[PDB]
Amino acid sequence: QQDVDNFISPQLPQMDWRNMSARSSEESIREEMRQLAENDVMQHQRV
Amino acid sequence: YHAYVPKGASVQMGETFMPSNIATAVFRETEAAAARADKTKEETGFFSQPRLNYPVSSGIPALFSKDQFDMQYSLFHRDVVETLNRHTLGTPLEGHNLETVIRKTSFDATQAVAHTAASEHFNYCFFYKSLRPWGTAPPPRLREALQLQYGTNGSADAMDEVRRIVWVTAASHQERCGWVYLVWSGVHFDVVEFPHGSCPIASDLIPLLALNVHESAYILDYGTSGLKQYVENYFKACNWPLAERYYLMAIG
Amino acid sequence: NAFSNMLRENGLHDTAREVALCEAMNRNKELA
Amino acid sequence: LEPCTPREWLQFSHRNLAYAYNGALRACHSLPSMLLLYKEMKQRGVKVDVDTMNVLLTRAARHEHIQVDDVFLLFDELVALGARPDLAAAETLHTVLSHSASMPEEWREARRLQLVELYNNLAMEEVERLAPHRADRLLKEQMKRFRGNLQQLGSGLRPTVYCRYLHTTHTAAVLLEEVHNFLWELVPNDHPAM
Amino acid sequence: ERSAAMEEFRRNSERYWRNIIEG
Amino acid sequence: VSLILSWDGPG
Amino acid sequence: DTRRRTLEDVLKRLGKTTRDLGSIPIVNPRVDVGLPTHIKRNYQLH
Amino acid sequence: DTSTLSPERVALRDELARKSRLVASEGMRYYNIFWVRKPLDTMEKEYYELKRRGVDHGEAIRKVLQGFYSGLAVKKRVAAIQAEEAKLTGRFITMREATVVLGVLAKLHKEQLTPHQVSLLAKEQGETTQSGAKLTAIVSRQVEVKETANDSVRQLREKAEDQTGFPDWYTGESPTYS
Amino acid sequence: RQHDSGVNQYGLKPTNAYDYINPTNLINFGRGTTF
Amino acid sequence: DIPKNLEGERSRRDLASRGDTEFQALVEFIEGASYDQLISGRRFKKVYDVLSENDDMFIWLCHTAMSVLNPGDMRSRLIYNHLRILAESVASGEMTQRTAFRFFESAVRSPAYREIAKRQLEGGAATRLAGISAAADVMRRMGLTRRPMSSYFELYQRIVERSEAMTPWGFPPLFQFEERLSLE
Amino acid sequence: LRNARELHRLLPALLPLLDPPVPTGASVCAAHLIVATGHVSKQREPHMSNCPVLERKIPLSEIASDDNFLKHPCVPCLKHRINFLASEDFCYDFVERCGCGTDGALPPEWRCIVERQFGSMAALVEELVIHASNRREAGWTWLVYDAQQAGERPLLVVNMPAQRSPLLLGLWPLAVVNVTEAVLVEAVRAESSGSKKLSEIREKVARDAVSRMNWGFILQQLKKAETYYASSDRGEKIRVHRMKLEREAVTKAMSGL
Amino acid sequence: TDRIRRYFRELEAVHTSGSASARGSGGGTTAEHKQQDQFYSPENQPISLHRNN
Amino acid sequence: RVSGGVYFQSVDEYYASVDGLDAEQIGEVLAALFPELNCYEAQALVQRTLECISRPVSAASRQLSRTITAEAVGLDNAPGHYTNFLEWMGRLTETRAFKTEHALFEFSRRKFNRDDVRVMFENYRLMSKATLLADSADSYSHFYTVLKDFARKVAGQIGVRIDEAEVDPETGIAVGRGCADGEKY
Amino acid sequence: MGERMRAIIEDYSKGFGLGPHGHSPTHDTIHYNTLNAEGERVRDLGYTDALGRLFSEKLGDRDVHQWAVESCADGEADVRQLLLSLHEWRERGRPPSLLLANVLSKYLEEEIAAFNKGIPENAPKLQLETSDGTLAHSGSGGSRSGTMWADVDPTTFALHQASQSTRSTRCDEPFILHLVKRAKLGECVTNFTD
Amino acid sequence: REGWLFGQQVQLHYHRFPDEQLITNLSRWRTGETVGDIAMQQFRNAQPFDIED
Ligand SMILES: [Mg+2]
Ligand SMILES: [Zn+2]
Repeated sequence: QQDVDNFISPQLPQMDWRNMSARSSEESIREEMRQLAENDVMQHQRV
Repeated sequence: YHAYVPKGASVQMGETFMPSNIATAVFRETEAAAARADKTKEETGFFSQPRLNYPVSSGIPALFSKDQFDMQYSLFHRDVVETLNRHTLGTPLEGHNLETVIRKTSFDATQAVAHTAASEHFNYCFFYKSLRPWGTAPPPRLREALQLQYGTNGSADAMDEVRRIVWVTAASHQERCGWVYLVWSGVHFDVVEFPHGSCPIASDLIPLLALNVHESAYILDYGTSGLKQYVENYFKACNWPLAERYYLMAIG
Repeated sequence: NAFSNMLRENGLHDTAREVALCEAMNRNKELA
Repeated sequence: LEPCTPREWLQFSHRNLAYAYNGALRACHSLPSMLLLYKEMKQRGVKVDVDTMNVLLTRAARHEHIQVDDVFLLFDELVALGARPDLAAAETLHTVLSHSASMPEEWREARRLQLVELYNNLAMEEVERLAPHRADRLLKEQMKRFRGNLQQLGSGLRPTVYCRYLHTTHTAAVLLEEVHNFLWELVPNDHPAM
Repeated sequence: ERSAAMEEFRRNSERYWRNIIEG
Repeated sequence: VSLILSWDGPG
Repeated sequence: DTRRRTLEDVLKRLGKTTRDLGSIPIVNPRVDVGLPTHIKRNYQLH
Repeated sequence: DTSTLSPERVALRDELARKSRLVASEGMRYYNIFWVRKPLDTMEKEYYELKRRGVDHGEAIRKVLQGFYSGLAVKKRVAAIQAEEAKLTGRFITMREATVVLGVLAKLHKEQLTPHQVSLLAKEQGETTQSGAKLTAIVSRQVEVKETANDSVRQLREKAEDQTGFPDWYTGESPTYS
Repeated sequence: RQHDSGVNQYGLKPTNAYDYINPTNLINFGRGTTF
Repeated sequence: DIPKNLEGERSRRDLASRGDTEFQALVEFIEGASYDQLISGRRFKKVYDVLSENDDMFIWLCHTAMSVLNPGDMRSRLIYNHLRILAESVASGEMTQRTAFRFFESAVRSPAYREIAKRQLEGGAATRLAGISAAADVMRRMGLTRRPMSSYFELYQRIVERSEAMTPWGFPPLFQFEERLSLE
Repeated sequence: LRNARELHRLLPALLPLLDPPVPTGASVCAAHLIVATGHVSKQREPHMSNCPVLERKIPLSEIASDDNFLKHPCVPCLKHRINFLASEDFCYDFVERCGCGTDGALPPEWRCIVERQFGSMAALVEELVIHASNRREAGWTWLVYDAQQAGERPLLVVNMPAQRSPLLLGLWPLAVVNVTEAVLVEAVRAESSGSKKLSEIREKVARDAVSRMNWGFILQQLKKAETYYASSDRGEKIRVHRMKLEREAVTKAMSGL
Repeated sequence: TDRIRRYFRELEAVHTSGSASARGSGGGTTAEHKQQDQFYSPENQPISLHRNN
Repeated sequence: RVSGGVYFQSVDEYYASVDGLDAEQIGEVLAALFPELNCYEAQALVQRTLECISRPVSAASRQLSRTITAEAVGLDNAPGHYTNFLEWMGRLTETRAFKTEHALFEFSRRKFNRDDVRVMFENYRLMSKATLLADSADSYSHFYTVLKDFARKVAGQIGVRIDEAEVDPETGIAVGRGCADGEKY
Repeated sequence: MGERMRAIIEDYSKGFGLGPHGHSPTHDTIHYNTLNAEGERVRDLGYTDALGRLFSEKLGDRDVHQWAVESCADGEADVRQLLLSLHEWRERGRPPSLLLANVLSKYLEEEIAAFNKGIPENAPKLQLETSDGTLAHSGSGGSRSGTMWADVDPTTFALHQASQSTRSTRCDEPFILHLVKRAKLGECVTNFTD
Repeated sequence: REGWLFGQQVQLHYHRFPDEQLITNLSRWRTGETVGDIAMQQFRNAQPFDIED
């Protein structure tokens, strides 16, 4: 059943830096703030 | 009267050398001091700087001037603690041990601020606890353990060899931002270098001695090039029996 | 493997180990 | 506990004490604390296990200043005491072999010979275990493991174990693929082939 | 303490002490 | 061995 | 600990017991050391 | 036991806390940390502050809440700005790498592994991690197709010379050596 | 001590004058009863 | 259960050589595993009774820690000495638990107490740490237990089990302490 | 500051091993040093056996002093020390070119790009200020150009760990601010002098470094950049190198056949 | 709540049996466990423990 | 998402499931994957990740670390020295004496069986009068010597009897006996 | 008997006067030695001179009395005096008499010059100078000897430096036997009262 | 003495004091088991409904 059909792909953190600098711009943080202020509204759901 | 005297000043004898002018200036300063004490009392967060076990009103002997040490204690460190507090409140990390802040912020960005701050706070703490003012002579049991590893066929050669290796590790750290430790891997001794914003507890070693290789630490006294002299002095002032008892507790 | 196998059974492990060490010793400069 | 009353004699055996000691062995994090327990369980007559050999050899080959010679010695002794070497144990020995180039060449070739002997015996025992069940796929994978681990040692499955293997096959495909496998086992991978 | 009397102290003690109380 | 059992050690 | 005689049992077998050595620089009878040693250990006291 | 809180106060800080849970939780998440000032109080203070400058109820409330939120905005902006630096320092990790760590732990568990197999896996992952190349090809025969792989150090090099293959691409001005 | 304050050695300890006159009440009630 | 009297030399000699009774009880229970004896429920009962000899004392302390909203600052030497003395009087039977508890809450603390409490507490429930560190401290400095830890452990444990109970820190006034009718 | 001497002594031991990129020559600019020395693979060049910096026999900063190591150098170590020296003094030098508070003349084009990007000059002032201000460490903070998103965002501000150069990430460096703690310390002690909390003095250094900048220099930087990514041989070198990468994929995939 | 309990009991059950690939002569279970526990029993795979099937 | 539904109560259960795989073994895999990491930090990464997926580890090493920081920080500016009593009260929960106590408490509730008793018994028999006199000094530890394994049991299995063969060397015959009704057969 | 005992002991051992925080040990709201905070503060500091260990280092092994006959030529000073003062300085830690300070100064001058060789300008040096009359080392700033303390009560100091194994035990026994016993039996030989 | 509602001898609650969750969970808290913990947050101060007309 393994044969029929046929995650340790090394990911370096320094290769990602562009996507990190993307989040330091206050567009995206304006966004996170809006997002988080929406979800702070006292949820009654719980599961 | 101790409570009423402000934080910095000393309580001493009247020589009656005071002109009225500076006598009034003093009361002014004291007034402002009361004010800033009132605001510091509310600005106080969860974590706080450690009480020093030894008087630093004069320098730490053979090592630091008053101003060097105090520029560490009351400038960089006190700042690190401000940051740590600012970022450990409003987060799941509120009000836990120094550890479980160090330990649960390990190895990751986006908590990077908290982790750096925390580990810094630790490094400093352990640094102060690592300095005994006039220095100690390293105790027999630790001398024995150290001999079995570093000693090459010489008497307590382990001591000059360890105090050599430390210098080496310090000079081999180029950033001049960070910490040099003597730690116990759990199977052996070794001297490690940690970059700024990393500690032996995050790497789960057990620390014995700390050395501050931040440039800010030796810059007021030994200058830019004076690191060798600095370390050499640190061994005049370091605390060995601490490292020893920690070692023995690690072993059992 | 003729020798050391006999000695291991006949009670000498150390002599057997050293003799096997000596056989491979021989074989090393027989083959190369 | 040494039995006292007959009722306790019925809960007692050496072969089971093996299990107990293996537990107490996996507990200890350092080799030197283990050597005491092993010394004991050796002295008081105790049936010794595959398990005992895995947990001992692994934590011996980890230990920093161990002279490789002693790891091998220890293995052989465990075998003298009636523990059946298995893939895990041998493989640990394989790793131990790779990490020491500091030993003389006669030594390395001696223990290499022994280790190849070992892998071939294991592969044999394994084929004979799996054969009657008509397990063919799984058998094939195990054989791939053995082949692979032997090649790193600069040898391969001997002809004999291949005969024993081939006689036990069921599907035709696997027969021919195994012959194929045997031939490729001899030559390097860049070799001329049709 | 490096004299002969001390060299005699180590081989036989009782004579040493005896002639110390008498002497 | 007599010495090893009987010796004082400073000199 | 050896087969050596202390000053002590020498006293016991002479029937003396520590009061009779009064003009001798020795104080502790149970040590193993010579008279010169005894004199050097107590020297700063007089 | 009698609430020191007058019902107006109750209405106020309760309403503040229902509009945002972060403000409520802040000082006391687990147990009450009582030697630290708390947002709920600070905000009530500057609420009354607004009211006596004649700002009405609703506006004062949304204004104070905005104050807290913009402060929080500053904070978590700093957090990210440092997170960036620390990721390109190389020893810190966000989730997309941690998926690789969990990848390892999962692979180890799924197919029960011998220490040997593990040390092996370690060395060929070292080779992959360092020497490994982008643009790798599969043979479909005639026709062979090349695609894009995972991360490596050699790739990290190639990104530094602008995929030119040369260290000298910067024609700007710098120090010199002779 | 070893047990309750309202029960002495012989049974319930008889505080009111009803128990000194009617000391069945000290030890009996119902079928389910133990000491 | 006739408590002995102290007497002339033999009784004091027997007080001296007494040793640890708590360990003796345990030895004697354990010894029922010897081949020539059985395992006795009586030996175990005697064990139990020596382990729990204090028992209710601990119980009392629980109430002082957990059953009282705002018992002042329990670190201050004053309220601390109140607690100490009352504890030593619950042990040695000089007072009833009820009387000692009603003493403890009615003990003198500080002028305008409630109005100072409005400067700290909202609904008048202080934090319980000072109380437990105090109530362990008293039992340690009083000689209450033969082995030091037992004080702290028992006091802690008994609280942690009650933590899961519905309306855990309130108690009916009649069943809370010694009274004519009791709980099983 | 200046490493020119120690690198003058170190370099001839590096250059025979760098001939992959180019061989021995008279003039080598620190930029090209940094980039050629930038990412070291453990796998190709390891620590040679008896590596004098490995067992802590020699300190890394002293390997320049003794010549026995200069005869048979350990490549990863030499590389690392050279990398540090070259990058660091690239920084100091760069800041002395950007640290000219002489002319208060502000170029029109610089504004033309900046307000397109940020929306004002005050916004850029602020970017540099809060990126320099809040730092995980005392490093340098860079203002650089990147060709990647360049139409969208020409510029960005990166605060680099310690003395690490941005060239290493493929970004074209424009300006730089020195927050290294030598500067914090001497700032603090130049405050107690005349005729205090760290956070705000460090930010004071940030925002008074910004007001001392020389924008013309940044204009020439940015022009050099755009000119460069405009160039033909950029496209050519890209094509030829990627061509190599393809051939290599093909042959490495053919070798197992 | 019970739903959750059952979901995560059967899940790791299916990762005890579903993790069996190299488990045949794999490390994942002890040799002594091969000895004792590889036999049908009330906890392992009973026939039925109950009357009236 | 990664492993599917693998879950484990603690770290050593994971180390149970992989069987013979330790911290640093994996530590080498992660020291290869993330290049710039140290060798210590590589293992550390593993431990931190496991400990996030499950509870933290129970170890003497971690205990020592905790003690060390607790005493590196010292006194605090909290009013009652609050976080310090937190610290100290927590610390004594992992003490030897506290564990002894927990054992004695569980004992009081009859949570043991006969075998635990005979185990306690033979643990007792092993002491000399001198060992008692030395361990009655702490007024606790002898309770630990006796109760050790019961304690280890509270805070923390032979399957079937495998014998040797009983056979006549000569005739190769073995002898068993069955019965029913105690009499009839 | 017990309670009376405790009462007496608690009463005789109670402190009085004013502590570093300005209040009595029995003061209502404010406290001393919280959670053995001073005990630990002594633990990690330790009571010792820098001069003490410089001396004990240079002298090393050789006989105290021998050195004291050396350092005095026939005419220098009474050996009894400097012997007394040395004994009172090493154990029973005290300020050294200016006799002992002059002797030590002209003995240890190279180790003191070497300990003083790298020091920055505004930091404490180590100097033996009696230019001022008094010996109390709270007077010098603690810069006279290497002492961090104004006063340490003799008994406690002695227990401390004797808890340091470097303090020389008499060992009138056979040497090797003494050391062997110390290794095999440990110091836990006195755990037993028998 | 009686409550009005159902005649209870106590005033109803679940929790009372600020520390009880912490103090109960203490070794967990030092451990750092409780960091992301949502059970010690959600219900820590939770009190009964008002069941009253
Ligand atoms: Mg009825
Ligand atoms: Zn190297």
